[PDB]
Amino acid sequence: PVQAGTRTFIKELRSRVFPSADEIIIKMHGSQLTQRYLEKHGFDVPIMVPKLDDLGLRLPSPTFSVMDVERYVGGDKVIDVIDVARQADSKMTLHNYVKYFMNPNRPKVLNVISLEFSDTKMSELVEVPDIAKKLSWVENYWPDDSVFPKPFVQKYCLMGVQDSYTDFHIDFGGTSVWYHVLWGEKIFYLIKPTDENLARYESWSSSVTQSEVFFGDKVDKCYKCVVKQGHTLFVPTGWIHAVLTSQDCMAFGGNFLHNLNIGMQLRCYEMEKRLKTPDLFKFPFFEAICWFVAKNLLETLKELREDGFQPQTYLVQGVKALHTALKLWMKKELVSEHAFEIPDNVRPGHLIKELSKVIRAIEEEN
Ligand SMILES: O=C(O)CNC(=O)C(=O)O
Ligand code: NI
Ligand code: NI
Repeated sequence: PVQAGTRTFIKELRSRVFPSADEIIIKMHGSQLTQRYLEKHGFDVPIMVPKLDDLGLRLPSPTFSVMDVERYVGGDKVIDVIDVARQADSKMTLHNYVKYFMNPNRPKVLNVISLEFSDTKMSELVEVPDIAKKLSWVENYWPDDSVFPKPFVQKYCLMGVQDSYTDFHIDFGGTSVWYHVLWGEKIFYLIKPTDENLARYESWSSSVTQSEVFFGDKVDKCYKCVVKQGHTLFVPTGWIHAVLTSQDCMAFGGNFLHNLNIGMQLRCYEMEKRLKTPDLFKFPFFEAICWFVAKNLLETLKELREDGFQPQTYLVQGVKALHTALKLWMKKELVSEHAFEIPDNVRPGHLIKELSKVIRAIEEEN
């Protein structure tokens, strides 16, 4: 029984044979990565942007140390730290981690992956990729007057010691994510969200042997993507991945939902509920933003229909799927747990109806 995170587990991982991520990912320049481009070719595979040129991505120089983070964030903040060899969550002060990080004699491999600093002084030092901000649901549809607290999952600071490892998972709410390495190196292990892979993943996630079974072996292809310093990786909706901090590293990233793969996003959300995921508490109002998106997407469809235009295939697919989700959450036998998530400014039953006829119409007049 070789368990995840251990020294033995890392020896194998570091010497295994993985098809190169180069087989599925698209490398491009910051300027080519546009909303327009993605609406044409879609966002179905990871995108690597080697140079931060034209991304709109701004951040401290490659010399920003873990020490500078203690200053700008406040060594007092209690952050979640992972005990890699045990694959268990812990809690430390940002001050203690930095003490532990800069200490040559590291007794345990500890990793920090959830430090969201948008509500801190260091926030001013980072501007996220324009494409993320452009596609982001929170950026485009979150009201300035909701009772719900706006979700802040756009700026995370990642720090890890060599050999820290994160097992296979799907980001909360099936969010896409942008990831930039400041210094050091991270190695991603990517798995395509095919119907077969999702099934196995959920099964692997609910099996007791999960920690002793490398999920990479359970699928046809597990791609290795090395993210070196200065590079920016963009992972799309539903992608199953694991990460290995190959060397002391500091990176930045953020998650975001969008209209390109709503179906997949909803699928992942439903799965996270079936598994009871602790990460799904970062996007606690996923259902709320979904109601907001449904209202905007309805307006757009109304506009195209009343003028004789046909919506792009993906938009109809996404709305059709969003309709199914909303209708599900409204079921008498389930609404008791979804009711509070419905926005004050929306009429649930009516919105779902308008959605049904606008979709039916598109189905008929086509
Ligand atoms: O820790 C890492 O290197 C990568 N982490 C993640 O992808 C995550 O937390 O969702
Ligand atoms: Ni992740
Ligand atoms: Ni978003």
